[PDB]
Amino acid sequence: KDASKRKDDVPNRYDKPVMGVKTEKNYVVANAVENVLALPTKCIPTPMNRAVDRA
Amino acid sequence: REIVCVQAGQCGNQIGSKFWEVISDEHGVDPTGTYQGDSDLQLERINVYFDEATGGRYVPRSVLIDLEPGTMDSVRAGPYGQIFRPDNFIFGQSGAGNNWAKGHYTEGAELIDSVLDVCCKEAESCDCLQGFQICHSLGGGTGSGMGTLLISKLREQYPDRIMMTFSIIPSPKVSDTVVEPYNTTLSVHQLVENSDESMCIDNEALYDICFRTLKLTTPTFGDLNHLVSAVVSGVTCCLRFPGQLNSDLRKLAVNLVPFPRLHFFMMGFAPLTSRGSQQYRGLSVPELTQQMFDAKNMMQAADPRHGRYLTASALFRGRMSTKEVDEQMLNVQNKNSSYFIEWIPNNIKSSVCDIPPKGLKMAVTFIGNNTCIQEMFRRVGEQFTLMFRRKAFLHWYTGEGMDEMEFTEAESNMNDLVSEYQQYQDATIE
Amino acid sequence: REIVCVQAGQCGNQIGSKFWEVISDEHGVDPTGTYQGDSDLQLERINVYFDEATGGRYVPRSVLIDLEPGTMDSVRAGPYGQIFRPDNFIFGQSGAGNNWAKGHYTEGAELIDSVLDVCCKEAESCDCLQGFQICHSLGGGTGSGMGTLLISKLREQYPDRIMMTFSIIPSPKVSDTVVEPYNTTLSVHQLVENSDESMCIDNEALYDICFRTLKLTTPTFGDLNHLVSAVVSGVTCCLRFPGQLNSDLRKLAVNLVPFPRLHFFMMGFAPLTSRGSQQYRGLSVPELTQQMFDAKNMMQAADPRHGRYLTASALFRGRMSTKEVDEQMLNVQNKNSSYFIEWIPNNIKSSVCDIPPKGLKMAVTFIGNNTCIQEMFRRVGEQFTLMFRRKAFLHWYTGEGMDEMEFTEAESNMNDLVSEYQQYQDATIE
Amino acid sequence: YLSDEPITLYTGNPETGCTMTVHGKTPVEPVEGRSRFGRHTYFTERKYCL
Amino acid sequence: STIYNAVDASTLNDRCRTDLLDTVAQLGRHCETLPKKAVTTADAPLPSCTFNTTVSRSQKEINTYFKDHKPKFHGALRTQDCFRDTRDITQLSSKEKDFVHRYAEAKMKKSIPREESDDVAKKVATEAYTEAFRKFKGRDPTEKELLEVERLYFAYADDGAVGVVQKPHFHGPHMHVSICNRKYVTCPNQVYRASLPAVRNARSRFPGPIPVWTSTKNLHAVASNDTYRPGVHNVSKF
Amino acid sequence: REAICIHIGQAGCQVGNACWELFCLEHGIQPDGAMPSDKTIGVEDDAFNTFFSETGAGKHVPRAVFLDLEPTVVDEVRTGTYRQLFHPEQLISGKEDAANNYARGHYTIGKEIVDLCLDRIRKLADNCTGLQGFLVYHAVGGGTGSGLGALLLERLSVDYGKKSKLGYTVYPSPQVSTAVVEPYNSVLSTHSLLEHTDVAAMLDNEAIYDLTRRNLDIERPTYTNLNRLIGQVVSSLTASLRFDGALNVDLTEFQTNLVPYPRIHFVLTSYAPVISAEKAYHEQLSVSEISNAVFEPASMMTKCDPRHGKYMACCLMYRGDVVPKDVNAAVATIKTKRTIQFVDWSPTGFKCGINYQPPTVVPGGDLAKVQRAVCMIANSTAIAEVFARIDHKFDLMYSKRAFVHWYVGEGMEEGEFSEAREDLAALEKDYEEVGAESADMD
Amino acid sequence: TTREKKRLFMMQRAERLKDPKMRHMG
Ligand SMILES: Nc1nc2c(ncn2[C@@H]2O[C@H](COP(=O)(O)OP(=O)(O)OP(=O)(O)O)[C@@H](O)[C@H]2O)c(=O)[nH]1
Ligand SMILES: Nc1nc2c(ncn2[C@@H]2O[C@H](COP(=O)(O)OP(=O)(O)O)[C@@H](O)[C@H]2O)c(=O)[nH]1
Ligand SMILES: Nc1nc2c(ncn2[C@@H]2O[C@H](COP(=O)(O)OP(=O)(O)O)[C@@H](O)[C@H]2O)c(=O)[nH]1
Ligand SMILES: [Mg+2]
Repeated sequence: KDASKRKDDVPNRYDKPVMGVKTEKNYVVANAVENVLALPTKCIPTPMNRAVDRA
Repeated sequence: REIVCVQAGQCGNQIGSKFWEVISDEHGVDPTGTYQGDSDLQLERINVYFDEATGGRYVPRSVLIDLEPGTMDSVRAGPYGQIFRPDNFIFGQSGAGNNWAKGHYTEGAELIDSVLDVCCKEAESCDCLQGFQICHSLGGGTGSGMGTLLISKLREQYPDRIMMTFSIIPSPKVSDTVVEPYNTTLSVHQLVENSDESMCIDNEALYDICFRTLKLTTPTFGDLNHLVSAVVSGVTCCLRFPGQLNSDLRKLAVNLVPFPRLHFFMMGFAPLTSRGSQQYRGLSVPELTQQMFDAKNMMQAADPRHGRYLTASALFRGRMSTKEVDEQMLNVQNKNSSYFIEWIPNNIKSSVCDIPPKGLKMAVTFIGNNTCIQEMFRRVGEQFTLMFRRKAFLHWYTGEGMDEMEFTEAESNMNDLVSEYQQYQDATIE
Repeated sequence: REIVCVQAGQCGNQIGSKFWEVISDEHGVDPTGTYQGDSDLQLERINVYFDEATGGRYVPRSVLIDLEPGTMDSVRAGPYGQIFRPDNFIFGQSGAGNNWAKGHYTEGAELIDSVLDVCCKEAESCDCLQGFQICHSLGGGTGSGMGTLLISKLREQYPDRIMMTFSIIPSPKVSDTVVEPYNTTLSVHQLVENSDESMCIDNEALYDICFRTLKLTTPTFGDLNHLVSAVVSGVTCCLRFPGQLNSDLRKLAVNLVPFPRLHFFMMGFAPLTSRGSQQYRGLSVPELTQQMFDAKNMMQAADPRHGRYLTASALFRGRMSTKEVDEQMLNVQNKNSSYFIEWIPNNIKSSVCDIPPKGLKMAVTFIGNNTCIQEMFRRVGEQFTLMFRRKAFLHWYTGEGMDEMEFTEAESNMNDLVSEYQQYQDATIE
Repeated sequence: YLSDEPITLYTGNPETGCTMTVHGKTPVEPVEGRSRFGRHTYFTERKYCL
Repeated sequence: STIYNAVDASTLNDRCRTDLLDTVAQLGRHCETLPKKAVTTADAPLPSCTFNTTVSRSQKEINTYFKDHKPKFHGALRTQDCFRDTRDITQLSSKEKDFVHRYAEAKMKKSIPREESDDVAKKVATEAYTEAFRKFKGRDPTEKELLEVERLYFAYADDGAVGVVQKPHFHGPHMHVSICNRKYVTCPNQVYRASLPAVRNARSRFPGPIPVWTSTKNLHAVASNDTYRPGVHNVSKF
Repeated sequence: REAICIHIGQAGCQVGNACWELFCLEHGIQPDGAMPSDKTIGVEDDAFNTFFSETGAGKHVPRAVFLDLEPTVVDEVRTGTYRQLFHPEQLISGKEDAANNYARGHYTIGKEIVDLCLDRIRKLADNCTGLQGFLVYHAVGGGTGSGLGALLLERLSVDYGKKSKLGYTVYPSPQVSTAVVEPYNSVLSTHSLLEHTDVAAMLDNEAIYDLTRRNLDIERPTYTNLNRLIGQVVSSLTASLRFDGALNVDLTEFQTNLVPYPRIHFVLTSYAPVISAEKAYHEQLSVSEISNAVFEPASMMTKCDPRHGKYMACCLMYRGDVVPKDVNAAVATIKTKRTIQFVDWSPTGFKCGINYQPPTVVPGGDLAKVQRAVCMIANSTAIAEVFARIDHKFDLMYSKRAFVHWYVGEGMEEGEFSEAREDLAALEKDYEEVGAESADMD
Repeated sequence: TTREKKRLFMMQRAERLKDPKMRHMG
């Protein structure tokens, strides 16, 4: 006699997942503050150290 | 300044085939690969899209990827298919099954190393590399999963270059597949973090362009892919021909994106008119300017009348006066002040290029950054919430291995993108 | 500066046959032995591989050894077989039985004196002798046992010359024999003490070269032996033709080996491409260098990406600028800096020779000293430990006379070699 | 009626010669009695290779 | 022939012979010191018919050295950060923790207080954020607006100021393109510690169209796509 | 790129004769297995590969096994016209039938024959390189079809694992009947079909008789007509693998788009241009008209009315002269109708496919020749009503243990009746619950 | 002569195996 269970049972109509998650924030103020605190960066090569500066 | 192209999925490979036909025509390259052009202006920038193979031949710098080889035999069988390098075709054995998780996790990780090897082979050959250009649909399976995977890997390896995507998104009216909302939501979550600039196209907008403007009796997917190939080849024209006011993809990004998440744009191409009408209207800058802002000529379902323009760009091709361009953009800016975001004093950038596409006296391509794009994402989220509340087809994705929390992540990220656009729409000077 | 070659066993005899075909072609020697070449540059170094017999003919300085004459009748039946000196074929009357102890102690000592007599007769005839070159498999029976016996005797008799070996070792995936781990372990134990420089080849890596790169429809052992013959004939090219920056086997050894036990190297040859694809990509120094470091073009299953390069050498053949060679090798050293051992400031030696291999305008051969070779030895040692713990087949070896202590010594020596490679493979921030 | 090929958009008009060019086609066997829409996969699957 | 015989029979002077022999001995000792794999030994309870024989088979038988130099250069560029040192890559990021908290709050349908931590980096970042907010707007930030500290990445400037990295770079090697192309293993835009990512073996599959891969349990067994995928789990650091 | 067909019992072998007749005539393989080809390497096709393999002598042989417990039908195949097409090992026959007992087939007799069938299927699966499913044809009303079909599906499910198994099943008609013990065999069969099948298509002979009387003009139809219609449906579904097209559909796309939950896998099937030659003269056959035809309940091949339920998914396969814009206009018009209803959790209810090869015409056939056709497979809650009529007949007979002594004597516990009847009750409740609109907080 | 026969056999074998279908199932 086969007694295997291959397929899971269907969900109930009331079973619902957690959904509709929203974060609350003022994007204008947050973006302005992030732009104020930003650190500068450069894509040029870093200045090379001379051979004489060895300890 | 070289561009590398990536073509993914059936839609991407077909649009790519039409794009390389348009580019080969504009530079006078025979389908055997031999140069047969008639002016040095064609030859002097051929390097931008083609590499030179031995004894005259040119090969196009493009990578073709797909999960089932059915399309690859079709593109090799096409009229220009021979030009493509055989080693540049990458394919699997089993299909994507229209499933994002399968395309991203099981067959994606199997092929991704070979596509990155080909992309690195193409990138490291350039003397100076400009951004990548990718065409794919978001509703499919291998297009969405492997396109976003490859975009993530290329964004890790080349963060200082430009990342450009052309993307097809499912119509709310004519879907070919039931599980479109899941694939679209996960893909937009990946794109909003990874991309620098993204263009979105609705097939419904291309059908409305063909039927109302071109009055085609029996349009086919080849016509839609021809319109897309036309705009794609138009955006790069100032990179590869002389002009009175040069422009560049980086200059477009700097003028169009105010904040890094607001990088989704609308598209249009102006000189479109039916063969019966063509005898009745000569080309001129006022005609192009009136058509470029007409919503009939825009390639998305969202309409500008429900939003506001943050920024816009116009690239003109042809022998024409700069005074008419400047005065047209001034007149539209002064006369239409309600459609422009008020805390930016001038929203339109113009550019002029001397060389038009063959057989046309003049052309313009229009790129627009408008908040009405939020309406498309909200609509996709509605169809997702209808399907997700009831776990309608979730067992396929969970069987591949996804935790339900990924779906809540994608919903939260799309909702935050819609919220950010809505907040900047209703901002004020105070 | 004369080289003496030794080919042992069936694999060695077959590779030798293909090598002597390639060398006879490059110097224009007819299969009758008559010179039919078309430039004096061919004659001025013909002595390096051929001795001159009277009335024009040339005969090759090679010794053929095997335990069963089947292969010798096959090589005599081959297209160039007639060139070989009849007295140089030494053979017994019964096979090795795939047993290392049989090949080394019982039937080996009966014939070895006649082989040493022929090798001494050949060596003392040279006006100045360069190193020996030996081809054999480590997984076989007569190849492993008699090859290592002869290597030990020649190293005792000529300790000031160079000893170079090319060796094929059994795949864990594509094996022809069950007792391969014992023969491999004992042979590696003999080589690490006896050899000056050893190259290792996996048949699996050559099959992947043929199938992925060359797209051969029905590969045969002749193709595998051509790839090996190509690299072996390429390493000696600077010894026998003019060039802008000469190089030599001893100069390679001095630049490649930092410490005497770390003398196992990987090999590659760059211009490999299928007859259909060759029309789409021209050869160039950036392309050869990129393929040259690509692991797809390396002839072992271990991957360089799991280790770091201590040293590497590139030998270029062809008419080319020195600036492109220097700047390309600098660019590869700078771009992959994490894979190069940091306590050596520059890891690559370059060399340039004017005369390319026949049919190619330019070519490069690559020799690499990389710590990822430890993975191959670890895999062989693992299979040995599974078999040795259970005394799986030892009675054959013990019946020939071997002490088990020999097996424990060989295992300990290989384990110490793996440890020495493993310390240098990984970084140490401290 | 059992052997004639139906006139299609994808087969074109036989008595005028016009034929629209569309995606999704493959090379065609020239043998008599075979359909032109049979799949072709020699480029991507070299059959009986090893 | 052993190394001792060759050295004793050579033409070198005595001092060079002593130097060479000492070098060989030191290399041997350092090899002995290394971590290793234990030599295999036969099992004790091994069954019979392994020590037995057969009449025909019986008839067949015949019966310190590596000193460390770490030179330092005056005025070398700074290549480390406290914020970079505090973070780790194997654990959840701060944004992931924020999402987990928001997910729990949404599931339980009520607000849940956040845990309080005594990390000095959090305090420094909050002070810098409050100063920036007070400069931009006259008000002090509220508790709700102070949640922005978790979503951002912070770092020190060269002069000691506290800032935010807008666009972090990959912690592995990457490209900065200029008039020339260059590879940087480490760059100030990186957030986590520099590391070399693992890669998959190139020769994992069989040399052919058949679906055979190498096994994940050992180095010699093979596997196929039956009930599991062996091609996705072949990634390893070494 | 290939599919293997398993034919069980009388209905399954007779439907197999019609299927292989159609696939041979459509590809062009002659009755002796020969097919001329091109003499130059590289100019050749592969569409036959899905169903045929060629021998080194150039004979073609099909990827099928024929299984029966009585010899007569297989001996009829052995002596008919296609004698040389099939390999003789593929035609497997036992000595005696399962006598309408599911218990005799499952426990006593199929247990002897099942290992030869598994050995043949293994020999077929070893001669493949991209197998993507099994097609099974059987009737659940008879003893060997129910018992051996269940036992073989269980063994296949253990041996092959994830590989898909798609079944075409002739279920007992709601008032036309052929044997008294049909309810017991169908009830015991449905438990195995529930656990061991990925998609199950249900057929009733009474519907195909009604369809052949109403649409075709046949006064005295026979099983060959029904079998030719089934063969046309299978040819339409597998055409997407064999010929060029605008929108291809792999068999995994069917399962992904049509099955919402792993137990909800029973589907309805219909075919559009079933029309007589006389009607072809007076009827236009546009895309929208045949799309409207596929939704009429008079077009269905199972006796159920979909207006008593809600659709969850529809898959529409178009072959022939169709343009995607016309398919979109048709689907939008169907979506507009108020007599067609979808569950509110399935807003995007359709999957489309477009293939260029038009349907083939069979020499003795009764369908007209047409330039285009559409075929639909759809999942709907109305199927729960189909099981209830069999369960009522089971309750009527089981209240007095009318025939149970045969089953208990042949080796089965009486408990198996109650278990199966409770499983069908739970499947009916699952289809009622999944189809309920929306929900509430309390 | 043995060499002539061996060469002839090898040449005919190479001629036979050139077709992949014949190599597979001739
Ligand atoms: N459509 C159709 N139905 C058929 C055909 N042959 C039999 N049936 C039906 O299937 C049921 C009988 O099942 P059978 O196939 O005869 O049973 P079996 O597989 O032979 O089982 P055993 O009698 O034990 O050998 C009845 O409802 C028949 O009407 C056929 O060729 N076509
Ligand atoms: N515009 C356009 N859309 C296409 C084309 N091919 C397919 N599509 C659309 O893309 C979607 C199917 O996605 P597809 O490319 O098959 O996904 P994939 O299977 O992952 O490659 C559907 O909405 C099709 O209508 C094409 O050539 N052009
Ligand atoms: N590349 C190559 N490998 C060979 C050749 N002949 C044999 N082999 C391989 O070498 C191993 C057998 O070793 P073999 O040469 O027979 O050992 P021997 O009996 O001592 O000569 C197997 O892995 C064979 O596949 C050959 O001509 N070329
Ligand atoms: Mg019967």
